[PDB]
Amino acid sequence: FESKKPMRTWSHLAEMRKKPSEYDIVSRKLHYSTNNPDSPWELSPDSPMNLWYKQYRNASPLKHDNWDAFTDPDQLVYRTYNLMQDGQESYVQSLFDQFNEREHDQMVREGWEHTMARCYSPLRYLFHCLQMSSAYVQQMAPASTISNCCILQTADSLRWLTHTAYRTHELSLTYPDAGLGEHERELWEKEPGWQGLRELMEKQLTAFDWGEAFVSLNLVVKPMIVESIFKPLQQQAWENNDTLLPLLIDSQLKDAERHSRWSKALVKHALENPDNHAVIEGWIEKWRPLADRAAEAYLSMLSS
Amino acid sequence: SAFPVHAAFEKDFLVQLVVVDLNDSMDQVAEKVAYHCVNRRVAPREGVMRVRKHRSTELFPRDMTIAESGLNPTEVIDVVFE
Amino acid sequence: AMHPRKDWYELTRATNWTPSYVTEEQLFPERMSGHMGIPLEKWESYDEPYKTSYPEYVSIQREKDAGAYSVKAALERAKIYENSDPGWISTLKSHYGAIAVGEYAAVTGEGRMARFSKAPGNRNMATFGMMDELRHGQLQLFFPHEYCKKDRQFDWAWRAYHSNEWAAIAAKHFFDDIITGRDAISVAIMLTFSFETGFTNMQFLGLAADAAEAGDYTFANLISSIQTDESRHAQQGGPALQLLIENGKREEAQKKVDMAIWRAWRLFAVLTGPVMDYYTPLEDRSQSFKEFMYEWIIGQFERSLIDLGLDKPWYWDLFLKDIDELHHSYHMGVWYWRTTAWWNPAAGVTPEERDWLEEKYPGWNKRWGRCWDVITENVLNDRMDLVSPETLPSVCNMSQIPLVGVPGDDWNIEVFSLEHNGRLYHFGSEVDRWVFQQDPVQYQNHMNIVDRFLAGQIQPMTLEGALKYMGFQSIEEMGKDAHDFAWADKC
Ligand SMILES: [Ca+2]
Ligand SMILES: [Ca+2]
Ligand SMILES: [Ca+2]
Ligand SMILES: [Ca+2]
Ligand SMILES: [Ca+2]
Ligand SMILES: [Ca+2]
Ligand SMILES: [Fe+3]
Ligand SMILES: [Fe+3]
Repeated sequence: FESKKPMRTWSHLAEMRKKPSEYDIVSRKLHYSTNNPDSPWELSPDSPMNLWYKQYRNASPLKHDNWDAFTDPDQLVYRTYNLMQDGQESYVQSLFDQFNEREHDQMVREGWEHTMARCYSPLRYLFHCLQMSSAYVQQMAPASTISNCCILQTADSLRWLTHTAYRTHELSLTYPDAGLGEHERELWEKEPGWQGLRELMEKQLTAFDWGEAFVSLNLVVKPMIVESIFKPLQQQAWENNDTLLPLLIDSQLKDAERHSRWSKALVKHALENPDNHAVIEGWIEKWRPLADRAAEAYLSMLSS
Repeated sequence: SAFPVHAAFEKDFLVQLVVVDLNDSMDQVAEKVAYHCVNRRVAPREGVMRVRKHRSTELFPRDMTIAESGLNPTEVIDVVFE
Repeated sequence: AMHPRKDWYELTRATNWTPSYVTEEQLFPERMSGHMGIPLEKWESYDEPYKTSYPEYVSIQREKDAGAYSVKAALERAKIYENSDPGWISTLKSHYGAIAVGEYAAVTGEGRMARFSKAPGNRNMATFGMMDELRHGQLQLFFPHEYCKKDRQFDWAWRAYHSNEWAAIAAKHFFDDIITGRDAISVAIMLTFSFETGFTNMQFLGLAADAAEAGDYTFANLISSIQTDESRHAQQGGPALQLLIENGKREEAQKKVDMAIWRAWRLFAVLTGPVMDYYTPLEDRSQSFKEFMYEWIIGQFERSLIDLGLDKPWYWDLFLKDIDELHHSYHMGVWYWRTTAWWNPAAGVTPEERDWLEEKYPGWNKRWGRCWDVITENVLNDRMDLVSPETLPSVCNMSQIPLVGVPGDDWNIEVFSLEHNGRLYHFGSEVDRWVFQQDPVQYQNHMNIVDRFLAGQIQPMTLEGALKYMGFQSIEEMGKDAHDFAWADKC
């Protein structure tokens, strides 16, 4: 052993950086579970969870020698995420407050409360499935910088669930005979317009390979939700003098575009290995028809 | 004929790895263990050191070798005074 | 106007449905969910007491971070590294190394529940738990980071979990067992109920008070702020236990609580026991470690277990006994093998300190004092060769900590061994062996650091070989006596 001077930063960053960013200090190279290939966790190598991670993370056909090098293009940390989201969510809470004062819900067009009951309030199920799914990608991903993006996405998913919960209750107050806050489970389980979505999510939530889970959730399901759920709902709201719902959705859309942005950065990173192009393509090809069927059954219910 | 044992010396606070020889007498074993304990964290004593299986009532004869003892590598022994 | 939380909050966790395109078991596989065959319908009864909503969360947590970082910024010139008692600096190094990346690992136990729990309220609270543990891991990396420039030992705030250093293996084997390596309901019971509610909540409170006593207000405020997050997600294990107990699984619930409390205790005794009784300077000692356990830990476990319809663990008498003895030996193990620690252990054996130990633990001088007698004499006569080891301690195959006992006049030491599938395993207690036997596939092929040493994995097969294996990168990183043997002057 020799004498060495103190480093200005963590040993893993010190060669390349004199003063790394807050993001790097708190986010980089935290999954010690990728250090020992045959024993991810400090347990018997063939413990059940060790077998799970070896199968579904280490052995993924989606491969890179340096996942730990992925960087969130936004470089979000817990602190900066809450700065951002306290802003956005305070805006939404002010929207609810002010639109409630204006008696907005009474101003909507005849029948809109029935469209809301059928096509809007059961989204709490869909959004909860995204929440559960983002949690799964979090726990399986082979880098702390990837998992962190998923953490924040899981929270945004709960954010949208909570908006939907609040607005379902609030709306039911003006329209107490529409089934709002009592029939969403039935609709999710039984209404044909929801069955594409429910089948899609049930199947997605049981794709356990981390790579397949990422690509199906973030490259297929989530953009379909943007184009075929959020945007048409805005359009319908417009046509029915609901001016709150489009503003709410624009806030949720900012979240969805952030998820898109980090996901696209991960694909750019993955594609450093040319073998990944066909792997990612193949998962997209696999999931797209199911997502397109989901979107189609939803869009026609929305408009019926 | 390296033979690892885990040995607890009388009056010490731990068990330690000590590597003995397959043909060491118990006298030689006690000496190799005592080296990691006596004047390190156990005060020295005059008297003969004896070796037994951990927790056992019976002591191994002083001149028995570990080969003859029926001990297996990595088993636990105590080193104690008469 | 806004509608009060109580009016709409139920809709936030109205999120269970009956799967039909895959089966319930495919969606919630027992190996990841741990539902013990209890159907989705039943888990809807899950009743967590405390509510948190996303708008409230982001607003309060923004404020908490603003404060914590403002304090840090305001105190930048306090010269904590230079002016603190060495015992305090070693407290910090040990704390950050054992804890920071472990908090980050807790995100995973929380995520396991967020995805795999059959209880909808558990899934939402675990999402906030994922966020909370992210905060904690990030805070406890960002804060010690300023110290990297002062002392290479602070690198271990990041490095410890990436190492094979013995105490790091102990922490990972524990955390991997209760946090990252089991099904959702296990994590709820073992992490949130047994460890977070049972230990860390009160530990962090004590730590924050010690920090303030040590004059480190940045750290005091950091730890207080973190502790305020705990109840939000620590609350999850109690309701899961209630539901198991209601659904014919009391025996399984009790077993998991029993295992997790023991495992937590052994790690607590090595990491925190010594800090309280040996590192914290005498005059700043609020109480002893046993007093802490009696004031903050034991009665609390007893009452919450009674409250659930559970019983005291079968080993309760042993636990109470261990409180008098174990940490004194763990301290001696850490100090004598100090070169293997990433922090500088304080011996804590001035005569003044020995009197304190005697009144807190009658018979201390006739037990541990006997060993410390020999050690002190060696230091005073500059026989330093005799104050450093030339072998490895024998290590428990469960806790990953050395096999210890009571030394001196009342010499009693017991190893609980087990032959299993053709291998000889050694444990540091009856309870550790029992824990192994409750779930052998979790543990059976794991090799402790001494198993690795004997098997040829550590080269050369020597002290220096072991130190390189353990991830030390320079002379300065290896633990030394905290006060550079200045305590011997009082002897
Ligand atoms: Ca990583
Ligand atoms: Ca009207
Ligand atoms: Ca009615
Ligand atoms: Ca209602
Ligand atoms: Ca109902
Ligand atoms: Ca033989
Ligand atoms: Fe925490
Ligand atoms: Fe916690």
